[PDB]
Amino acid sequence: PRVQYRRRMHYATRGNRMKLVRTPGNRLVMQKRVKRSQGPHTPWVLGHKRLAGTKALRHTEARLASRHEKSTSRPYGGVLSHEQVRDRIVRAFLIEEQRIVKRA
Amino acid sequence: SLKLQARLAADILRCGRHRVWLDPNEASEISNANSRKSVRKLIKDGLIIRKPVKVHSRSRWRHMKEAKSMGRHEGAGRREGTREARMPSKELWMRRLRILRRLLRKYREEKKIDRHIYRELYVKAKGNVFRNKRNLMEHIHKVKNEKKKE
Amino acid sequence: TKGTTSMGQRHGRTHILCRRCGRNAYHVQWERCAACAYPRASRRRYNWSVKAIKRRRTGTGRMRYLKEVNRRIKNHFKTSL
Amino acid sequence: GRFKPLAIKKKYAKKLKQNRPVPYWIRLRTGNRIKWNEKRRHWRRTKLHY
RNA sequence: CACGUCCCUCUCCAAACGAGAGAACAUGCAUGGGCUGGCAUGAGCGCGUGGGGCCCCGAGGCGCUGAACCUUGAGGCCUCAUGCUGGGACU
RNA sequence: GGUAUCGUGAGGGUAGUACGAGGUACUCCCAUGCCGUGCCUCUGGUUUCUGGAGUUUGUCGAACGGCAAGUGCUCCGACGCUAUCGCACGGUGGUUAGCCAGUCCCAAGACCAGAUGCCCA
RNA sequence: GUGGAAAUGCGGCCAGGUGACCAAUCAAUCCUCCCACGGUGAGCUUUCUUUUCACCAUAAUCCACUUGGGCCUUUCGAGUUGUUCGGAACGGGGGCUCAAGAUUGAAAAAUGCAGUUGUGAGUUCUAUUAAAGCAAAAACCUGGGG
RNA sequence: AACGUGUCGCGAUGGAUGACUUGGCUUCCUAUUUCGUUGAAGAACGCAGCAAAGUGCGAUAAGUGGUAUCAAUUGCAGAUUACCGAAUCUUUGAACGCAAACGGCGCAUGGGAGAAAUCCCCGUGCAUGCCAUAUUUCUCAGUGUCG
RNA sequence: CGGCUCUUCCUAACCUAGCGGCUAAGGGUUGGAUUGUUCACCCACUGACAGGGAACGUGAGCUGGGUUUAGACCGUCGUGAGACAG
RNA sequence: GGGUAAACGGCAAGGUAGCCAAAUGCCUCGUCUUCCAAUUAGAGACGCGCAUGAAUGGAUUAAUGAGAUUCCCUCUGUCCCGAGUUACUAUCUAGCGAAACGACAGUCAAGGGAACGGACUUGAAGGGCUAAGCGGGGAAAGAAGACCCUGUUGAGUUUGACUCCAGUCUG
RNA sequence: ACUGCAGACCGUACUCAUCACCGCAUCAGGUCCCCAAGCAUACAAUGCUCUGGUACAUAGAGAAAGGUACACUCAGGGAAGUCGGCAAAAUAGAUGCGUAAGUUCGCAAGAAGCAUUGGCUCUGAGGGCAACAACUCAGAACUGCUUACGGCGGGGAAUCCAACUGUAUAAU
RNA sequence: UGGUUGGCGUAGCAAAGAUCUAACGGAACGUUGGAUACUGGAGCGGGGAAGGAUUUCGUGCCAACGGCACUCGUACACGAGUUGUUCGGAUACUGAGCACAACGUUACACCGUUUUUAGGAAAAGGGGCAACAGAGAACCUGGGAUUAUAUUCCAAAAAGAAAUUGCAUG
RNA sequence: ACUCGGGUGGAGGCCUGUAGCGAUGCUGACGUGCAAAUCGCUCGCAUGAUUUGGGUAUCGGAGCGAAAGACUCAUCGAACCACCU
Ligand SMILES: [Mg+2]
Ligand SMILES: [Mg+2]
Ligand SMILES: [Mg+2]
Ligand SMILES: [Mg+2]
Ligand SMILES: [Mg+2]
Ligand SMILES: [Mg+2]
Ligand SMILES: [Mg+2]
Ligand SMILES: [Mg+2]
Ligand SMILES: [Mg+2]
Ligand SMILES: [Mg+2]
Ligand SMILES: [Mg+2]
Ligand SMILES: [Mg+2]
Ligand SMILES: [Mg+2]
Ligand SMILES: [Mg+2]
Ligand SMILES: [Mg+2]
Ligand SMILES: [Mg+2]
Ligand SMILES: [Mg+2]
Ligand SMILES: [Mg+2]
Ligand SMILES: [Mg+2]
Ligand SMILES: [Mg+2]
Ligand SMILES: [Mg+2]
Ligand SMILES: [Mg+2]
Ligand SMILES: [Mg+2]
Ligand SMILES: [Mg+2]
Ligand SMILES: [Mg+2]
Ligand SMILES: [Mg+2]
Ligand SMILES: [Mg+2]
Ligand SMILES: [Mg+2]
Ligand SMILES: [Mg+2]
Ligand SMILES: [Mg+2]
Ligand SMILES: [Mg+2]
Ligand SMILES: [Mg+2]
Ligand SMILES: [Mg+2]
Ligand SMILES: [Mg+2]
Ligand SMILES: [Mg+2]
Ligand SMILES: [Mg+2]
Ligand SMILES: [Mg+2]
Ligand SMILES: [Mg+2]
Ligand SMILES: [Mg+2]
Ligand SMILES: [Mg+2]
Ligand SMILES: [Zn+2]
Repeated sequence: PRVQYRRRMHYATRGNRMKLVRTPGNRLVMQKRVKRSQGPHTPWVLGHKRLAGTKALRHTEARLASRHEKSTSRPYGGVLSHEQVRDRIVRAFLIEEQRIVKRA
Repeated sequence: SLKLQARLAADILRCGRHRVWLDPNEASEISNANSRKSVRKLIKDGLIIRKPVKVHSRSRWRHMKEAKSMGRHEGAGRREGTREARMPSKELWMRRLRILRRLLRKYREEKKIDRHIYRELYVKAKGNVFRNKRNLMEHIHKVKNEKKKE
Repeated sequence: TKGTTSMGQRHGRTHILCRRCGRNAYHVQWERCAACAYPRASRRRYNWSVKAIKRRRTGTGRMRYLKEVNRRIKNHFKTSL
Repeated sequence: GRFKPLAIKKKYAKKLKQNRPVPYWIRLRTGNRIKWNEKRRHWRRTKLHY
């Protein structure tokens, strides 16, 4: 069993990964291995971490995914880690409370 | 000149030309087999046959694979490779240390041994102060009876 | 290895056919023609090479319309109503 | 390889059906001059580099 | 056409090829045998590291076994034994 | 006139050399070196008798037998070829060491009426 | 819109993300290979050979649902083959979630094949030098706000 | 003898020569003589009953139409020649809707087929610059000038 | 240039031969260290280690060490590019 | 007029530290020592250095080097001194089939001569045709000598050659 | 959710190489990518093998000299050869020992240098998961050697130069 | 410039190990069987890029060509052959880059910037291009489907199973 | 005071050596060749200043050069084409 490419492209680049596959017909057949992307992340300046409620959908299928598959139902849900939201909810509240005090 | 059918037989026998067998004695009936469908009739009909792949036995090897188990063919003259190529030091260290880290981890789980001594030995296991499992197996026994006395 | 062994080193094309002249003179990397000077509107034409001016001047082709308008000037553009 | 602009395929297509022996009956005309095709091409010789 | 020479064919003291030497139904060729040599104890069956449950597995060893094989072929010997046996060119 | 055989030998080539020891200061000895001409009994070298054996990896299901490794590799190895690495041999006469002749080598375009055998339709 | 104490589950503009970027290694599957077993076919068969060889296949798509990581919660050790880590929350119990993966099944035995699983190995894919720090962008996504 | 040499006779190879010449060269002349955004020249691709090239032509494709002319064309088959008004004139090309190793892609307009509209084909327009004009006098911009 | 290789010829003869310096070209005239060499000088042998010619014998025989073009280095010369039979 | 040499350079100054017959030393194979039976070599010293020497860098350097060089051990056909075997060639055949070169040819000795003849003079040979070698000669072929010189010929480079032209700066 | 219709353009053969490209050629040269078995082995070295491919490289006969070789062997000597150890030979794997000067303390170093190594029948060691899996190392007897594949460093002492790896006159 | 020549049937056609056999074919090298080797997975393997562009395939042919031969050929002649909603490409990314426009410069645009002293929106920074190895990218197998194409062909039980885009439909 | 064992780890324009990139030697083959620069063995680098495809940019009184006047399509101390000629 030696295999050859089936899609018109023939280079071992990262976007052209292939999977060897024994078939029902007992052929051994290369198949395109999907170009998996890492999923949604909290922003790079906030340490760039993978989000919890969100799937690493390729945008090729992200359009067809349910909205909540790419988010949590929290404010900034598809954008920020829960701690990052809570950092703000505190920082919004506490900073305004000092400003409200600087009028006195 | 049935070179076409042999092209065809090889394709529909799903093999190489080397294996397909066109019957020498009936070249003419083979000779008028223009279509793959004609040749498939010749394949069931026995004029064309696929030969078995030429044998490549492992019996010499399996008999050798017995003797190697019994330590035959092992010594200095039979070794091309450096002792490290022939069996890596990193391979032994991993196995040695995965084994130690696991046994320390098995006792800590059943608490045959204190969560204290586990560091005491997890960290000595990493400095190969323990040659084997049963070296650590007895050290855990003797690092522990020292405690049993008090 | 500047000879036959470096002839194997040469693999590309400098020129593909031109959209105008049809010459294999379209430098694909500098998208222009060495012959017609295409895409420049005015076609390449040098007096130091009249063997080439002659080679591609009018009458070199069908003169597809020019035959029609020549016939007409000869006939005073005579016309049916 | 596979790649061809159709414009190149039309040209090799052009030269391909142009690559034919002269019709037999053309040689039998009065005042005929042609015998062999003087513009026969062979892929292994003249190259239509397109 | 005579005598004969030559070719084809066979042999080799000859030999790049020609030439040479020979043969020419001849132990000539062929196998076989015997011999002279070579190697070095065949295949095959029938003491032993230990091992496995009296036998089995066991490298090696022993015995038959100076055996087995090879020995004229770019061309050892023996007639020892059997086997197989002219055409063309030229004058 | 063929064919064949034995010879002739004009002409041409041409070679032996050195050292030492003995013996008695010539003769006479005896070895060797070199040269030369061979030869292969012996001794060495050479092996594609891939002869016989051993042996390594691959391989033939295995033993046997092989096979592949461009002769797999190691040992022995006849025939043969060959070595001053073996061995044999290297001669005279006449003239002035030379030189010539001979021995030695090619020898009739040296055209041999030398001989000879056979047949000469 | 909505469940959940939580991690989170289900149902114009603006900012962020995917795109998106590393040798290796480790691990999982993949694959190939080997072995064991079992079947099936073939082959060897002077002798020997419960034997040698071959084959024993499982597509995308979908549906139900172990390893690595992140996190929630609750009440000196932890950790790797390895240069770590911990009150800025370690470990333990329960939970969440991602990424692979497994198995259940649909496909799908009406196919393949020809007259079986499992087990081992390899492959596969998913720090260092640095005065070197190792593309962009559409598409798309999610949000904040409306 | 042989080879080789040489003469001659034939023959081959060769293609001179001579004759030929619908070609060239040179000179001279004539005129209602001078392309193109109304798409030129060039390039491409095509079109014949058998047609590769050349020529002719352009999906109306070795031609349509007008005219004269006549009985052919002619390899075979099958039932023209000459000129010029009407047209036809595919992809391109200054090339111009945007591109272009893409027979790609537009926007607008009308058509078509079609179809359970979306798709699909088609026509026409759609480059830039500049001049004119807004003839029922377009819409505007300027802390230009004023009012 | 040299060597190597091979042959050959000469003699104002080194050895050998015959004489008593003369005749004598017959046959022979070594192996090495240094250096491209020739040459020289050395070591050893030797009966001796003679001198020469052959297009300074011999490159479609070789070798290519010398000479040796372009590269480069040094010294000297040159303002420099560059020169040097260094 | 001043400054500058890790500007060009020198050794105005007179070669310092160093290092050498060195890839730099003519003389020269220097001299001494060491290496060998023997050494124009090498190493090590020496330094009247033709003509060493300091970022035209000096010296010294472990590691590195298909760098130069000397020697050593091992090793061997390098050699003494060649022999044998192989396989492909060559050789012979079937098929196929060039090229270079080509005035004409083509045995020598002497001679003379454009001063080293295959043609001439005088001698000496030589029947013809072959096959395989061979490499002496054919001053064999190769290319209008890359050397050298010439030409009121080139080009490249240089420059404080002549003539200039940009650039620069100044007015 | 579903269903209905529709889903247009061009590429698509073959090649990718000791005959399909470039090299005037079916030219021993050159030319990117992917898949890539078994055994020995450290191995993508090397040798060999199943599969897939080949059997295309003009052939024949025989085995002059001289050659070419990705062919060997050579007694005794051992570099005397030569300009020069050129070329050849030689070293060689692994293990255990041992390893000098000099040094920038990294090295030099695989320095150098000895040594053991086959076969066979055994032993020992080294793990997993619960309440069977490797295959290396080690040792031991017995026994064998013709020292018997492939592959695999020759070493040392010094001087010159350049510090090093690198680059670089394609074709002296 | 053409032709011809001697050399010459010569030099050679010696790199990569290799063929043998029978049967058949044929007018006389191929075909098949067997044997034998070779390649030896960094292959005289199976697919692609560039390049080539019909070499593909079948039948025939072997005049010429395949440096020997051919019955065979990548040669010759004739007839065939390449099938896509999903592969690749474009539609539809950006990149090193390029350059239209404008503007500027130039005796001259065939130059330069690449935004334009610049009113670039037609319903804050003009337009475009530039990657068949980058980004993007909805499809899989089975076939008894070919002489030659298949992730392209298959037919109502679509062998079938999907995903996907547009519109529309309940 | 921070040293001596042992492991770990996998560093380096590190080493041996494939592939690949070269190309030292034989001054080997060939040298009217397979080749208008090749063949053989040997050899050098082979984790890096590496090799390599595509694309793109820079050229003729110019380009580009770890610099050889090297390379710039078999052409380079000034490419090639045409022209003056
Ligand atoms: Mg060049
Ligand atoms: Mg290139
Ligand atoms: Mg093309
Ligand atoms: Mg006989
Ligand atoms: Mg599946
Ligand atoms: Mg036509
Ligand atoms: Mg346009
Ligand atoms: Mg001379
Ligand atoms: Mg000569
Ligand atoms: Mg000295
Ligand atoms: Mg100086
Ligand atoms: Mg270096
Ligand atoms: Mg001259
Ligand atoms: Mg003058
Ligand atoms: Mg002048
Ligand atoms: Mg294909
Ligand atoms: Mg390929
Ligand atoms: Mg070609
Ligand atoms: Mg291997
Ligand atoms: Mg290999
Ligand atoms: Mg010897
Ligand atoms: Mg020597
Ligand atoms: Mg010597
Ligand atoms: Mg000597
Ligand atoms: Mg050597
Ligand atoms: Mg030390
Ligand atoms: Mg250096
Ligand atoms: Mg060079
Ligand atoms: Mg011949
Ligand atoms: Mg093989
Ligand atoms: Mg074909
Ligand atoms: Mg054809
Ligand atoms: Mg850009
Ligand atoms: Mg684009
Ligand atoms: Mg891509
Ligand atoms: Mg696509
Ligand atoms: Mg196919
Ligand atoms: Mg390295
Ligand atoms: Mg090295
Ligand atoms: Mg220079
Ligand atoms: Zn053009």
